Amino acid sequence: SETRTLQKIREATQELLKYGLLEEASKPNLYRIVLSHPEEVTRILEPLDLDIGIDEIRGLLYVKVRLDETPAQDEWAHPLVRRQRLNLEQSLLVAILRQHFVAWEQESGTGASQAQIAIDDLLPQLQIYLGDPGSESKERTRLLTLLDQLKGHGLVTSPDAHERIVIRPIIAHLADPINLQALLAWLREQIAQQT
Amino acid sequence: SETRTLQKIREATQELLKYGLLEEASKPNLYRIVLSHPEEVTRILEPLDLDIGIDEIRGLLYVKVRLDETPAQDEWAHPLVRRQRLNLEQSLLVAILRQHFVAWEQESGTGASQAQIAIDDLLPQLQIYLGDPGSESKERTRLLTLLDQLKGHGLVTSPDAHERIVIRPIIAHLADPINLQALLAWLREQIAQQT
Amino acid sequence: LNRSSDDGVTQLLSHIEHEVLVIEERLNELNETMFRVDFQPDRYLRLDTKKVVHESLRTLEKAQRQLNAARFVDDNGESHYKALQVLVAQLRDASERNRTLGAKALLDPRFRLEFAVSVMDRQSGNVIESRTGSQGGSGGEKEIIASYVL
Amino acid sequence: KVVHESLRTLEKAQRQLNAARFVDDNGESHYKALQVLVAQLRDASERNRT
Amino acid sequence: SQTVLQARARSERDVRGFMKTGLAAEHHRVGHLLNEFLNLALKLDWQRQMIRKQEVPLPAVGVAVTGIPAIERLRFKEVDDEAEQTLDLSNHAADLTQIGD
Amino acid sequence: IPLEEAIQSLSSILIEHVSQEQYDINQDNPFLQASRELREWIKRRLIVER
Amino acid sequence: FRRVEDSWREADRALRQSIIGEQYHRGDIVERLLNDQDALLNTPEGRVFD
Amino acid sequence: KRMSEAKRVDTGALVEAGADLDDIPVYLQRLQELTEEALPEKLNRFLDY
Amino acid sequence: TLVDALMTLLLANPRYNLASTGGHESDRDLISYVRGVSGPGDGGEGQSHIARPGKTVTGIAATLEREGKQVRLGALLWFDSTSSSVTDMKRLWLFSDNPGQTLEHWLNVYHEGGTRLLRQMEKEAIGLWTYPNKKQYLARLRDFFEVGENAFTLLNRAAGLKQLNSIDEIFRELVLDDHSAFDRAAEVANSFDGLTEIHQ
Repeated sequence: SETRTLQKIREATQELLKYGLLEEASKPNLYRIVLSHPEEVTRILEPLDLDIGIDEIRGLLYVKVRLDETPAQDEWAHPLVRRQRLNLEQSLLVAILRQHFVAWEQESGTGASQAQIAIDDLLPQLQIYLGDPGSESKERTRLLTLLDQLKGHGLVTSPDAHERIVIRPIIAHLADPINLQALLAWLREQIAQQT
Repeated sequence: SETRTLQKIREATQELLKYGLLEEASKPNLYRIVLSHPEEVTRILEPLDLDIGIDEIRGLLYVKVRLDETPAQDEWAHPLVRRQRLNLEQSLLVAILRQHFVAWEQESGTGASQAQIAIDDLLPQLQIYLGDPGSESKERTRLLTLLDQLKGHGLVTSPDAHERIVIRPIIAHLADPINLQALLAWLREQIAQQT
Repeated sequence: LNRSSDDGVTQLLSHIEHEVLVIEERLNELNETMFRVDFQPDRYLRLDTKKVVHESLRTLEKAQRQLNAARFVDDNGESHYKALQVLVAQLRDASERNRTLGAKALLDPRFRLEFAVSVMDRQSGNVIESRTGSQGGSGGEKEIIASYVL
Repeated sequence: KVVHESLRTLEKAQRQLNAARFVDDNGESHYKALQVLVAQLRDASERNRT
Repeated sequence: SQTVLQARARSERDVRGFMKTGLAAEHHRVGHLLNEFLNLALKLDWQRQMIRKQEVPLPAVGVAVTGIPAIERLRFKEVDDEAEQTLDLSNHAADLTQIGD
Repeated sequence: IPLEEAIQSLSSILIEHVSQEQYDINQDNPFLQASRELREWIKRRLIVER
Repeated sequence: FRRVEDSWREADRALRQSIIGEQYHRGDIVERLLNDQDALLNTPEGRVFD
Repeated sequence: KRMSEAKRVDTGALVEAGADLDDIPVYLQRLQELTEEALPEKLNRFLDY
Repeated sequence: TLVDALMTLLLANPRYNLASTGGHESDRDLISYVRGVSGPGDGGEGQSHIARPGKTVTGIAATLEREGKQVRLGALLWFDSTSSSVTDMKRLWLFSDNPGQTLEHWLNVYHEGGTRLLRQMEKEAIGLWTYPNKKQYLARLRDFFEVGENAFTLLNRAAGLKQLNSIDEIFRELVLDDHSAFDRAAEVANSFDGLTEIHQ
C-alpha cells in the first residue's frame, strides 16, 4: 500500500541506530548518501526524538537526543537512551584518549589521521593512577577488557594486530570533556601529593 | 518550517519500541494512541523495516520485522532486532505454553491476558523430554532458566510469589499455524537426517 | 585512461597549500605585531592557526590510493575507471554543492586552516587560555577582545 | 485587533462544521469537518512556537 | 508411607492435568499441530543437552529496540575528593578597599 | 537428610578415609569434594533428591 | 518404598509417552479421564501397597 | 495468497487459523459475522455518537 | 557576577551576563559561577581558569526590608567530585522572613551536616523554608510577593535589554502574563479522540 523509503537510506539509518555512528571509514558511501539526504534522516528520526549531529571535518555522523528546550525536568529523560556511569578505569581511559585526540589534532591539525597508541604505553598510564592488581599480566588483561568495553561504545577500534589501537572521532563529541580533564588533573595531582 | 509529529505519537511509538510489544490492560493510553494512527506509526517504522501487528481481541500490539527489499531472510539477522534467536529447547517449552494458553482461552474466553500456570505443572512435561535427572534442584533450576530466557523474549512473566506465572498473549502470534507449519516441516527434516 | 594522471590534483593542491602557507605566514607577521602589545593587565596576546584536513580530501586520497591499486589490478581498466570515476565525481559533487560547508572545506584555503586566540605571559611566554570567540565576560572583556582582534 | 489567517480559517471551519451537521450522509462530512476542526486545534497546540 | 502417598498423589494430579490439557487441544486448529510437534520432538535426544542446542526459524515477535548507543548516555565516575571539610565560612578582609589610579 | 547437612557429614567421613591413598580423597577442601561427590551420586542415580 | 516410587514414575512416563503417541485419539483419552480409578495403577506394587 | 493477505490485514481472531482450505471455513464464518453482527452495530454506535 | 547572583536568587532560569550582549543572549551560567570559571585556559587539564575545581560549596543571599520586616533569600551549590557538570551538583534554595537566618547561619548548618541536616534546620527553625528543588522555592516566593514568575523574568531582562528592538516581543513575552489556551484546546481536541476511535 505505502511506498518504501530508499533502501540505502534505510540501511544507513539502521546501522546508525545500531552503533550511534556512521563514518567515512565505515560506510563512506552511506556517509555521502546521508549527507545528500539529511532531511530524510532527521524526518525519520524526529518521531523518536532522535537526531544526528554531524562532523564533516572528521567524516563522522552521530546521534543525539533531539528533545526541545526548557524541559519540565531540567535534564532530558528519554525512553530509549538509557544512561551509563562508567567506572573510574573506563572514564580515566576515555579522558586519556580524549586528551590524546586533542594533542594529536594540536600537532597535526583537525582531521589528520590518528596515529596508533601502544598498549605498551597505556599500561604505564593506567599504572599512573591504578597501582597494580598483582601482575603485569592482570594489568594487560584488564586493559584489553576495558578496551573491548570501549569499542563496545564505539569510541575505539579493537585491539589491533600490533597491540596498538586507534581513536574513534566520536571522542570529539563526548558528553562533557570538562568532567574528564578536571578528574584527570585532580588524579595526577592527588598521586603526586600522596607519593 | 517544522512539522514535528504529534508529540503524543512520539511518546507512544518510542515506548512501544522500548518494549517490543505493548499491552492495553497495562498502558492503555499509548496503546489507543497507536490505534489512533496505525498508518503514521507504520510509516514511522517503515524506514527501519519494523512493522506493527495488532490483536484487539486480547489487547496487544507489537513489532515484527519487515521482509522487503532483501526478500524473506531469516528475520533475526536484522541489525536492530536485539536478541538471539529462539532455540528449539526454548521452543519445546514454547509449545507447552501455547497449549496451556489456548486451552485456558477456550474456557475463560479471550477477554484477558491472564492465562496462568503453576511452575510445578511444567515439571512433568519437560521431564518427559529433558528426562529425569532425579533432583528437583537441577530440573527446577533448568526450568526457571528456560523461563528466564523466554521472558527475555518477553513471552512469559517471571515467577510470582505463588510460583505461578502469566503467559503473555504475544505467545499466540509466535505459535502461528503458518510458523508452526514451517517449524514442523523443518523438524521432520531434522528427523529424516537424525535417522 | 593511461593518459589520465594525478597532475590535475597535484597542481591544484599545490596552489591551495601555497594559499594556506601565505595565510599562515602573514598570521606570523601579525603575531609579531601582537608580540609588541599587551592585552590584559598582566598578559600580552597572540593569534593562532592550525591546519584543517577535511573528510572530503581524506576520501580523495583514499580514492587516489585505491586508484593506484587499481592500476596494479587489471580488469580491462574497469576498476581503474571506477576509482577515477568516484574521485572525479566527488570533485564535481564538491563543485556542484560548493555551497555546503563540506565542499567549501574541500576547496577553500580559508577552511583549510582554523584560527583561534590565546593569552600569553609577557614574562615567560607561557599560556593558559585559548578563546574561539568572546563568550562569558563581565562587560569590557568583550570590548577589549573585539577591539584588539578587529 | 487582527484576525490572522489562523483564526479566520478556524471560524471558517466552525461554519463548515455547522454546514456538515446539517447535511445528513454516511457521516463522512460531519466527521470530516469535525476532524479538520480538531486538527486545527491539535496543530495549534503542537506547533505553539509558529 | 505418607511420603510415598504424596509422591503418588502429586504425580497423579500432574498426569490428570496433562490429560485435561491434551484433551481440549486434541483437535483445535493449532492444537493438532502442537501435538504433531510434540511427537516429532519425542524422537530427539534431550540428554544431548548442548548439541541439539539448535536454532529454529520461528517468527520474530516482540522485537524491542532499546539501549540506542547515543553518546549522551555517557557519564563519568563521581570521584569523591575529600581534601577537607567545607567548614570555612568567615567574611575575611576580602571586602576591604584599596584601589589604584 | 538436608542436602548440605549431608555435604557436611560426607566431608567429615571423607577426611576419615583420606588414609585410603589410592582414591586420592580431597584435602584442601573436603566440603567442596563432598559437594562434587553428591553430584555424582545424584547423576548416577544412587540418590534421588527430593 | 524406594521401588514403589520408581514403579509409579515408570507407569507415569509410560502413560504420558503413550498418550503423546495417541495424538488425536480422543477416545482413549476420554475413556481414561471419565474413569474414577487411578490412571497410574501399577498393581504389582500399587495393590499390594494398598 | 489471499488468505495470507487477509491475515496481513487481519487485526483479531484470524490468527487462530492459517492459509489453507481448512482455514477457509473460519474465514467464511468471520466474513458472515463481520457483515452481520459487527459492521451494523459499529455503524450504529459511530453515527449515533 | 553579583547581578547574576541576584538573578539566580530570584529566577528559575536567568539570562546570565545578559548585559554584555545588550539584551538578547546569555553566555555565562550557574555552574561556571559555582566553580569560579574565568576563561578557557588550555582546555585540556588546566584548572587555573576554574578556581574551585575540587569539592566546593557556594552560597549567595540578599536581604530587603518592607515596613521594618526583612526577608532574606539564599541558595547553596556544592559539588562532591571532580565531575564538572550540573548533574553532579547538589542544590538548596532558601526563603526566610526571620532576619536571624543569615547566609552565615545556613553555611554553618551545611558545614555541620549535609542536605539532611539542612532539612533538620528547616524543621527546627521558624520563619525559614528551604527547598532543594526550585519549583517549590519559587512557588512560595511568588505566593509571598504576589507577583508571577513572569514579573521576575521581566526584572532580569530589564536589568539590560536596552534595545526594545521591536515592541511586540517585549510586551507579548516579557510584560504580559500568559493564558494562551494551548492546553485547553488540546483538552477539547482530546475529548474527540474517543469518537475518532469508534470511527477507526
